[PDB]
Amino acid sequence: SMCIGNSTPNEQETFRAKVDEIWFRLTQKTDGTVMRDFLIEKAAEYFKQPEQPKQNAIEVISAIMAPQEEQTKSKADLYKFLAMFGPYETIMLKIASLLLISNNKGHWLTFDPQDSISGWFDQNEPNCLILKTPTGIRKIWNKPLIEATGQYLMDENGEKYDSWDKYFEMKPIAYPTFAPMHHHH
Repeated sequence: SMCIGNSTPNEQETFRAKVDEIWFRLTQKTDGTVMRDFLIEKAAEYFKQPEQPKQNAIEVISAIMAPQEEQTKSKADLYKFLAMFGPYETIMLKIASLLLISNNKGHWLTFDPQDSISGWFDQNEPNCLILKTPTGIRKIWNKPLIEATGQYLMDENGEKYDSWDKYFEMKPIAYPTFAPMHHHH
């Protein structure tokens, strides 16, 4: 039963209400399904930046909405997509942010799973990125109602972060250090 996590009841319904609104504005249909290309195209137009080429937005979205092979999409697909990188006002910023990190660290991020690092979003709690590192599994939640301008990441303790970059700074994925413990900030 797909639902966003690390979210209060109210936040869940608020977010659910948003998904409904956007799906409807994109498909003029309360539910059902639509051809894959049609959804991605409408979503691109509506989610890209003013100076962002439509084709670019289409390629990005198409890559995130795996599998490529599937021919149609539904509300639950939009729910998943907005859960990972919403709100829509800054969706492309969150994407670039996260995407840039993995591109610089061995490309661990995958939107369609099938030693070393690996990360993906939980299909049943779509705003939750699961990370498989040496020290084990770690979880971090995108807050789908917070624009990339705010603190849109929160952990299991309720500790917010400013951005993906900040979070992976504070908790990245030994070497002889010749400096006293208290020298550390």
